[PDB]
Amino acid sequence: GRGAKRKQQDGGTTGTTKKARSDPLFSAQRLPPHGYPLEHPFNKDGYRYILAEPDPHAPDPEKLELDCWAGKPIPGDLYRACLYERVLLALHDRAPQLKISDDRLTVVGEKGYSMVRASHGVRKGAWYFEITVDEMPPDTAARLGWSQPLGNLQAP
DNA sequence: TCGAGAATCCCGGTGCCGAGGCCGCTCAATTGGTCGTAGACAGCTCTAGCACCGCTTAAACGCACGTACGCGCTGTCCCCCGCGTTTTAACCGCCAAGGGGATTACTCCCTAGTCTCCAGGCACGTGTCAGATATATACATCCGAT
Repeated sequence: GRGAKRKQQDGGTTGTTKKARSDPLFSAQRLPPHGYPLEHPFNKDGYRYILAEPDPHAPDPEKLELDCWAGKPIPGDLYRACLYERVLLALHDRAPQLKISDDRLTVVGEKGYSMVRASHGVRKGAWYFEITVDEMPPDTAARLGWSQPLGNLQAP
């Protein structure tokens, strides 16, 4: 009856394993260390993992004690890790090697190549915006421009 | 080859007394001469470790072998320990004291040092016997016979 936790820890057989790998310097995210609005950019380019907008699930996996998420999930009212009005870049489709401020204004890269994408599309209207390059040390490429989510977040 | 339970590591999260650094106030470490001297240089004397060889034999060399036991294996059985319990004084922190350990001051007396002469203990002969050396023997022991 205690094998369910081991199955959940090893990885199970539900597709991708339950053992995250984001080994570059990942910061500016994953603030609340509990079951709340969270995010995990993954090593594998193209993995977006988020917990905001929660959901219940079916209880009683292996006739253990009744889980609290049976029909009445626990509530949550705290920090949510995203932005609505105009996403300053993003917090979901990113690489786990980018350092951003708490207010999400500055972007600091890794020892190697890195990028940040956004989460807002443009179809009509004026979007005359700016990227103020605070500083650029030698051997630090600073190419900027629009791209697509299909783009590999670590590819040049 | 795989779980349940059981432990340890670490992330906070917080409160506290020990290493630290500054100020103030000493006491012994230099500096410079000064004075006596211990050892360094060169010479000469003597004596023995070394190179050398001769001849003799006690002992090392190496084979032969027959068995004593070191070792692997078995079985055995018994008691050390881990788990649990009840049981209790080491440890903590608090009191109070008197006594004696460390410090001050002092007078006094034991001793380093000098000078003094004489006597006894090591270098050096010299006579002499205690025990090693080789011979013959009663005896206790390993081995072999029953």
